[PDB]
Amino acid sequence: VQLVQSGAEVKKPGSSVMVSCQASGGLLEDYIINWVRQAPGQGPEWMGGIIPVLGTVHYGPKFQGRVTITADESTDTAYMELSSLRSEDTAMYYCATETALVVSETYLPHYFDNWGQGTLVTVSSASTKGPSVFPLAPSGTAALGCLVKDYFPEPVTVSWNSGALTSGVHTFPAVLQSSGLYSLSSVVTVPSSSLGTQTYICNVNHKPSNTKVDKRV
Amino acid sequence: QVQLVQSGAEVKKPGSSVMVSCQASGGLLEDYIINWVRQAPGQGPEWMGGIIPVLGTVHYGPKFQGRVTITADESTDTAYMELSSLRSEDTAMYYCATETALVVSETYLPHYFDNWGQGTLVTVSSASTKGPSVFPLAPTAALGCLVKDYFPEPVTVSWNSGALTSGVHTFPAVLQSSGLYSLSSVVTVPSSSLGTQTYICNVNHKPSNTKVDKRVEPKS
Amino acid sequence: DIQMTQSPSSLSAAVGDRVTITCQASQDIVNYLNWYQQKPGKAPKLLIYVASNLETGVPSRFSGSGSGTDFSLTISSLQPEDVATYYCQQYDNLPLTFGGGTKVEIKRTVAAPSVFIFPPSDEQLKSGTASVVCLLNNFYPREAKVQWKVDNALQSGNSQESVTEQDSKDSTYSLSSTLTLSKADYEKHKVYACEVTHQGLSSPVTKSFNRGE
Amino acid sequence: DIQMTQSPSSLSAAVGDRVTITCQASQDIVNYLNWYQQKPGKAPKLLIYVASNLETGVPSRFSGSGSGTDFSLTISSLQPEDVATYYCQQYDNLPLTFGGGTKVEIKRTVAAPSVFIFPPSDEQLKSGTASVVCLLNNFYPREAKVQWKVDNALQSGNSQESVTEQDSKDSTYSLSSTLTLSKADYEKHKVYACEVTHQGLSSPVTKSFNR
Amino acid sequence: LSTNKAVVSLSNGVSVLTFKVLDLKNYIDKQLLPILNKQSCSISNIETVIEFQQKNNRLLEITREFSVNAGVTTPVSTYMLTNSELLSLINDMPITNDQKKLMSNNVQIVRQQ
Amino acid sequence: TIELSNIKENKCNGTDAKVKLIKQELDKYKNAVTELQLLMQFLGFLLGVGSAIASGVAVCKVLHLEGEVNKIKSALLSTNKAVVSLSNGVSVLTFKVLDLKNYIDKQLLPILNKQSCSISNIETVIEFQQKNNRLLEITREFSVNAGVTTPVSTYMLTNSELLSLINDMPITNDQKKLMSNNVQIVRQQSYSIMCIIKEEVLAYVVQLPLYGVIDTPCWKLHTSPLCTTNTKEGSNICLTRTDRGWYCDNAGSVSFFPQAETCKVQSNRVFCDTMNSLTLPSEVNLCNVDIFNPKYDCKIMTSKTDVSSSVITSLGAIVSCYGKTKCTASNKNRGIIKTFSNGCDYVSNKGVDTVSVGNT
Ligand SMILES: *[C@@H]1O[C@H](CO)[C@@H](O[C@@H]2O[C@H](CO)[C@@H](O[C@@H]3O[C@H](CO[C@H]4O[C@H](CO[C@H]5O[C@H](CO)[C@@H](O)[C@H](O)[C@@H]5O[C@H]5O[C@H](CO)[C@@H](O)[C@H](O)[C@@H]5O)[C@@H](O)[C@H](O[C@H]5O[C@H](CO)[C@@H](O)[C@H](O)[C@@H]5O[C@H]5O[C@H](CO)[C@@H](O)[C@H](O)[C@@H]5O)[C@@H]4O)[C@@H](O)[C@H](O[C@H]4O[C@H](CO)[C@@H](O)[C@H](O)[C@@H]4O[C@H]4O[C@H](CO)[C@@H](O)[C@H](O)[C@@H]4O[C@H]4O[C@H](CO)[C@@H](O)[C@H](O)[C@@H]4O)[C@@H]3O)[C@H](O)[C@H]2NC(C)=O)[C@H](O)[C@H]1NC(C)=O
Ligand SMILES: [Cl-]
Repeated sequence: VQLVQSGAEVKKPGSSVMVSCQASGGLLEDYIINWVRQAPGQGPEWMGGIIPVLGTVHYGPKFQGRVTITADESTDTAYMELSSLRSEDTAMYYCATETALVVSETYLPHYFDNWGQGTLVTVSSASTKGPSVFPLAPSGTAALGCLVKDYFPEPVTVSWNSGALTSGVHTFPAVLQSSGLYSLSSVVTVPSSSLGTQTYICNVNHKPSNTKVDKRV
Repeated sequence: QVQLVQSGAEVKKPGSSVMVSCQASGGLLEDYIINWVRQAPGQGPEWMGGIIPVLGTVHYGPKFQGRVTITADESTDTAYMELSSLRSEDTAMYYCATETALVVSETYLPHYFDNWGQGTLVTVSSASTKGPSVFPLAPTAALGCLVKDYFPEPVTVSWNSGALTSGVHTFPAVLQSSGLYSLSSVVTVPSSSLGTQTYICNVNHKPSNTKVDKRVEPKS
Repeated sequence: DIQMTQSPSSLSAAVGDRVTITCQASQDIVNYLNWYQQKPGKAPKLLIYVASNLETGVPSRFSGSGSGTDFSLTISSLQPEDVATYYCQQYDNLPLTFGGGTKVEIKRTVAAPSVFIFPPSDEQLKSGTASVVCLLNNFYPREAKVQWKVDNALQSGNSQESVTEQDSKDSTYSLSSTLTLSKADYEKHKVYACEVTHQGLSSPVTKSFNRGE
Repeated sequence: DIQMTQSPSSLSAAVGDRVTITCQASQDIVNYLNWYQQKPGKAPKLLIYVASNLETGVPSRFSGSGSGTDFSLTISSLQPEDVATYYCQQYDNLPLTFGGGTKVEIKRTVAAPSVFIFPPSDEQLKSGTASVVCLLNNFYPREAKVQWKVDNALQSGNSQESVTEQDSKDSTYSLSSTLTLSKADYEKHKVYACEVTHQGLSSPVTKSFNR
Repeated sequence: LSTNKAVVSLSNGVSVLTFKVLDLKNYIDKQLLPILNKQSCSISNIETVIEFQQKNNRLLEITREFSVNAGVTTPVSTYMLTNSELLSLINDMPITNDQKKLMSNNVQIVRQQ
Repeated sequence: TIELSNIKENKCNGTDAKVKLIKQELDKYKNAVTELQLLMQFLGFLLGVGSAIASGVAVCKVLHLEGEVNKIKSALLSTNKAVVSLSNGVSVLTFKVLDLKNYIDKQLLPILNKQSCSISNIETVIEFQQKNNRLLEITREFSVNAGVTTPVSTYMLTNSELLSLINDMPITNDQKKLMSNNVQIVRQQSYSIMCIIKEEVLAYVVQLPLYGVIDTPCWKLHTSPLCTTNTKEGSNICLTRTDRGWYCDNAGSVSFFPQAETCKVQSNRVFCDTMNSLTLPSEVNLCNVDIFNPKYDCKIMTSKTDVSSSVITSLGAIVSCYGKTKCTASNKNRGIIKTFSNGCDYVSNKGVDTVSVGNT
């Protein structure tokens, strides 16, 4: 069973955000569904959990009254609402389950054995803006790549030849520029003998702004 | 690693009886449940019965009871199965198969089959036994031989007395309208070896006690 | 007797797929159930005994499950050498019964057949019959068609075709079709051909020969 | 809340060494303690539950021990792919809490960086900005220095560098530096070079190009 | 043979409820002894021995009770008749619904008598 | 109290040897919990009749009152031993002897759930059988004893738990010492009364005897028939003291226990129960020095039945030998050493090992 969460997005300070989590291939009745967030440079933090088979919900003391956890058994989607967003809330929000097949009435969450991919919610007044993609043309072993510049918010993903090139890729962490936008680089090392007969294309995906660009380099 | 070695395949006329033997090599019959399981063409296997010498017990299936006798001759480690009043439905592969029976209770019954014989192909038919005639299929290249007009099954075929194995294809026998079986054995071979390497197909037809070694070559 | 109902009757799955077979009894047999694997022409092999115990030396990708009346055999990562017929077998009471069998076929990429034709022997002609053989060698899928054509006359119902079982290491088939005629009618015609259609060839392949040479 | 104090905060050990990590709770949590492995950028993976039980498919080299208030995580033979941050987590009572984490880094032999420079694209320059990237590829140790040189004048503070985490298959680092200027100032100079100093190279390697 | 509970008519004419409460014969003959012989008289699964020790345990404890009581015990212990079996016996007895409810709510007293 | 956990959904399928044992063991626990819930839905003739467990049962009724379990349950939250003030005002020792809730909720079910109702470590199933076993035997005892047992078995109260009960009871140090060195007797004089399975807790009341009279002098009176020794068969007369039994000094009077079999003697200490006693003046002892004394009317019965018998005393044997019955006393090394004449005679246990009266 795979847990597939909603996409990353930017939220204005003071508003509320809802993250979804689709349990695929099974029922929500069979799990404890927890929500665990992780701010930049910190460990994970348990926000709460729902035990749909018991009709029980638990929220961490630090979060109760501005978090709502629901489990929609008609679409096998659990949801996590977080109201009154501020700068401390910029974080990676993880949906994480524990199998709860033999349950007691007093059963509580214990661990997180199955995780979603995470939804990076960035709280900022800045507007969403897509990136421009530029080749890094070449001129032992050689290296080429493309630069993804001037996007907000994070994250951006990138694949080469639709995922065909994997050995030797290096995708760097984004650096915050003075303009307030992030930039990031992706390089790959390749034998010099295939520079003329093989084509290398990087597919950049920035879902928050709904921009997919296939640039041939 | 007891080996179960059964008697040869044979044809029996309708109405008579057949005895299949099963030679246990490496152990005593007292130590096993000895079962007989047959398989008719295109059907699953069928449990016929079992004997438990350590208990002195014999068990037969309802479908066969009254025309099957299973005996265990403990002096030679040979199991026997007599099947009387043969009919066309009885044409089948008869397998001897044992179950280890060291710690045995009374009321112990056969449960599974963990070691099998090779099988004895009994054909119930009025036709006389007849050996095959073998004809070449003269020629990356392909060659083979056609094994035509034999009864009953089975026929086996090997190339160069077992030296040539990679690339041989021996087809299931097909029944001709005449009532006799024919069969083909082909092998794919590099075209460059047609002149320096000899290709012999070794046909063995035990039911008629005829084994035929046919050498093929590219005619003229 | 206790009837064992096995499902499905046949299935085709790609190498590495997860495959499950079902066995049901006509009545409760607790877990007194065995599984056997039979490759064509060979004895059955015991895979599972007492519903769930794996026989020694069988790869762990095989598993047995069930109790009562419903049983299953699960293959976690199907491999080419697993092409065979599977039988469940109960022993809760006598007589011992087997299921109907589940034929497992491997689905692989399409491979075109290599087509070869063989003229009848001069020795066979002397006995008064002539067998003309056409061979399709190491192909997939199973479905192929061979119709004999004498000169240009389509031959109907004067042939018998035989197919090998799926090869244990590369999952391909082979097929021979034999065209049988009398000596009188064989020397009556000149050019013999077998035309073969299959999903691996762009245009139908014909192999022929002339009875002159 | 129950606070988990994890020690040490970071450690460096050679491939094949035996490594032990500690977690201590502010109160008794019996053996109600789990361990997680988080590699950079990915969700955590559960390694140990109820103090000592190994998750399926997790290498046998992992083990967990402890009870009461003091617990430990032991790796019997450290391997390169284990570069990650590990967290302990209690569930004796709610809220579930995590430790602060322990980052595990691999100590290996020195490997020199492969140094590559890229000029700005013809497509990018038209948009009004010029980014020149210099790359140090597969080097060790972590500490490296990239100093720009435009013509022959050393440039200070008009660039930003980003460094990857330790690569999971060979335990080397990579670093890229991006020098951003306006198009007007880019066409003011001609030949651009980046000279790189590091512990894996005997002499500083400079890579350059003509515009 | 087919069920664990049956009504039998005896030779003298009285019909008496019957009840198969433990089938150790079939456990040994079809599940344990076959497992045992197959793996060269050795068992590779610790769970198999415990399952047998559990099935056998009741038969052993019944023997302890008749061995100390000279074959007549009172009250009827839970090893002789488990609570579910006794509730099934009362429920299948040819008695009133007022009687069944009484016996079923007071099985502890039904044991003692 | 034993704390239990409610098991809602036992959704485990799969006939796997390791899986089956936990599922069957869990059904044992659930059935035992359910089974317990269905359970709630001469001169002896002069003595009075009491209600042995009226005191313990009365405490049990208080536990059925609203919120009474929550006081107990909250007082035993942090420790296994707390003094609880009940609604009626009575202070009662409480004692959590087995915590199955936390074991099942926090240690077993997570391990069980993790591998899809499969357990890859045989040690976890056994540890559960050990944990579960005590609750199973408590249920087993209460189901054949109709919810009130005696003696208090080691399943109801382990040896160490009972010693802890004694050390925390509101009794003398002399009293604690007495109970602690004789736990086998304390059990035998105790009742265990099953009470409630409410909230997530099973509670039973253990009713322990408190010994308010210790170390006063006691004596046992043995009596036997005394008859004439006439030669004519039926010309004989008989006379027996009936006041046989135990006597203990107690609060200026003497407690008399007619049925001496209800008293247990350990070495030189006599454990008796005052509910089986009559309260007599100290002058009852005069019947031993002068049966015709004027201060107490000594009790006797009269008969014409001159049958031979023997009464084994603490230090010897009284022999009533009449008619043609052969009565002798023997040594292990010498055989018969005394033949009794007709009348009531006595032998000490010094030179004598056996006494034979008739075929006895
Ligand atoms: C013991 O016990 C235990 C406890 O109790 C258990 O466990 C369990 O079990 C169960 C069973 O029973 C399970 O359950 C589950 O359920 C669910 C349900 O749902 C619903 O719906 C459906 C549909 O679905 C959809 O939707 C949802 C929402 O709501 C979501 O979530 C999902 O995902 C989906 O979606 C998708 O898909 C679709 C398609 O259609 C589309 O449309 C969309 O769009 C998307 O795409 C339905 O189906 C259902 O219904 C049904 O059912 C019923 C009963 O059952 C019936 O009656 C009906 O009719 C139906 O049926 C039908 O169908 C079938 C087929 O299916 C057929 O055959 C029939 O005949 C009919 O027709 C419901 O209502 C669900 O979801 C699930 O499923 C799963 O599973 C199964 C088996 O089990 C299978 O078959 C399937 O396939 C699935 O699986 C999956 O997943 C997995 C994970 O891992 C994987 O692996 C696989 O492969 C698969 O995958 C696939 O898919 C996916 C998606 O989904 C993708 O992604 C991929 O790629 C592929 O393709 C189930 O059923 C539960 O879960 C469990 N739990 C646990 C924890 O485990 C057990 O079982 C017992 N045992 C014994 C022996 O007893
Ligand atoms: Cl409860």
